[PDB]
Amino acid sequence: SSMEERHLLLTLAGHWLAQEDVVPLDKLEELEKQIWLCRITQHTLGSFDSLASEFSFSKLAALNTSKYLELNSLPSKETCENRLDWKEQESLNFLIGRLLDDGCVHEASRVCRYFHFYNPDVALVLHCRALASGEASMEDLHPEIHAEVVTNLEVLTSKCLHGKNYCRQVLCLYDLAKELGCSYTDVAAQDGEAMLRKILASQQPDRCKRAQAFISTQGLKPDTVAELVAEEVTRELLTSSNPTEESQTFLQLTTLCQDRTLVGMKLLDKISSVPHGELSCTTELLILAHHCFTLTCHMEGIIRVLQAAHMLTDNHLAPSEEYGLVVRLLTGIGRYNEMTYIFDLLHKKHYFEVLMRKKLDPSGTLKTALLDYIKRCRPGDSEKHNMIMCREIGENHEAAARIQLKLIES
Amino acid sequence: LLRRIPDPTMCLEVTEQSLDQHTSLATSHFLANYLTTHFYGQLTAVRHREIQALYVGSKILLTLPEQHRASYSHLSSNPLFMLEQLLMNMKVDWATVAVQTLQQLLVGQEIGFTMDEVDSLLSRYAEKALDFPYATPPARHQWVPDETESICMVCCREHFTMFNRRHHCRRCGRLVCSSCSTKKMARVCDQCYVEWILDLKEEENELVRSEFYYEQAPSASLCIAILNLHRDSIACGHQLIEHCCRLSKGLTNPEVDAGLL
Repeated sequence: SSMEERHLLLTLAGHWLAQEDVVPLDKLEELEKQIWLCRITQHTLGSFDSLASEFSFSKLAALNTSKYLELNSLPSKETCENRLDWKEQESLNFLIGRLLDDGCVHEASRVCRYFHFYNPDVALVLHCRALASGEASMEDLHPEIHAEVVTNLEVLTSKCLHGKNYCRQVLCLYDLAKELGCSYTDVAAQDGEAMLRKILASQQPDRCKRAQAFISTQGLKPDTVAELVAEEVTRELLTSSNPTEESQTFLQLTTLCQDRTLVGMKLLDKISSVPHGELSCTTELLILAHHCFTLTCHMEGIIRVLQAAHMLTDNHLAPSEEYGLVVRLLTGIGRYNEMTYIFDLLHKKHYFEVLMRKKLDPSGTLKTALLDYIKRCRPGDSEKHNMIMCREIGENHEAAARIQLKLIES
Repeated sequence: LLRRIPDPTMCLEVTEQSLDQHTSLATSHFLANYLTTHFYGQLTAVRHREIQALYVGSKILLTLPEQHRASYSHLSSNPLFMLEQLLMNMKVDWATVAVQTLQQLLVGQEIGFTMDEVDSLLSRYAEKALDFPYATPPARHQWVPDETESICMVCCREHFTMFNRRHHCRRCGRLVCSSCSTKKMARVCDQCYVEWILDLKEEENELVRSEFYYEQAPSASLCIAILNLHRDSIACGHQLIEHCCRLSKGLTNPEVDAGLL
């Protein structure tokens, strides 16, 4: 714990030191160097750290200066000073792996300037951090770094054995800049959620795959993604404010999600955002709820969905009298096995013979359900039966004939 | 105050009598090592085991999210009950860390909570988990039978089905539709008329273990997640097949959605 206690006190020092008005940044530079060295020594020899972070200034603001990412911010490859030990630099690269996973661009460069370690991984890292703006000529880069926006995003993109997420975000920014048409600085200032939402409104033909790729690239948070998706769906529906053709336009949006259940939750929540008189778009909106919840089968979710469907039928559709929209919804019931709320209504709504509409059974299930309804819901009117089991009719006629035959024999 | 003990017996007696009096988080976290300081073997009893019972239970409760830490002190010193409670809130993902911690921390931890007890816990959990429904508040017998009212006892519109399910009301005991009885407090509606909260005591513990019906109907996902935790893999698969066979016969019944079934 001597190394651990040393780290604790070392981190404690900056906690007060920051409170000072004029921070002797250079004086604490040795402190940060010592803190990192203590971390490395602990690794080599390999709540406390909780409180340490609780007062840690590893992310000290002015410590993360932009000039820490200057043109030669790292020592060159030939500037690989032989001050390291056998496994010290190895554990240093080990932690630096989490660092590149951590992604603190300024902090890593500050450590390197302090530690004077020539990880060529960091060399390409410093190459790319400013190559995001392409601020230096390609020939002007280092002898190992001197050797078409994506030319930089893929010249040695895979060469990053670790920290590939850096090049991933690099290409993400490259594509974003090429698309929107703004400089590196203007793009880099917009919020991640805002930029994603801006992508959401995009209706370019092939921008869907690139945008989804960039959404993977940002890697911010799933729930925000789901919120953005629900907002985009609502916006597209409001704009829209064949029937089998737009199903793909609908679904491919939900495809952007990671696991569809959270998207279903978000869509169900956004369904309450229906506008005043929003009926036609909201019909498809409600329709999407089943197409989402069914493929994963969250029974309670589907239960609330069925409640929502009955509510749409009664609160709105019953006053709306939209016969065609209701018919399409009933077709899209999915659990049309459980459509008792309008089952007798269709017959009462003069749909009984209208149930014989052609081209409405692409899979043939509508006519089968019509036969089921003729068997159960409305038995007796064989005319609608012919319009829509002939074995059931044969059995009934045979029973009537047998009854007539037995009446005489009685 | 500790050093000012009157007699040597008094120091040990106070140290022992203290812990059991509804301790506090830091209170335990200190008094434990405090009794450790100079007692060693002075009263082994079940005392050493009890000390261990938090000696790792702290680390157990010490793997969750910051906001999640708050309710973790509700039972942070009954580790056996703690794992089950962790299972209770449907909070699967949090379990995996606890399982790894227990396995890495079993290291001779003579605390009774041997991993076999853990396997029993998990098995019982899963059995409950994939389990498929297949003037005064009324009593259990006074609850209306599920097959008594084909339509809802209140809504009277949706028939009893796997998807079209219902619940038992808390006011008159009728089979009132949750849609018709969406409130929580003759046959009157709930409006007309929830994770585990564990404790040190076993009475309400039994009440909840007999009550905490995971309202989410039987969605294999939860079952697979829960099962993937214990170690009896072949036995796990046998349990899976057995539960499958248990499910099988229900199909011919007419109150289920056969397709999704």
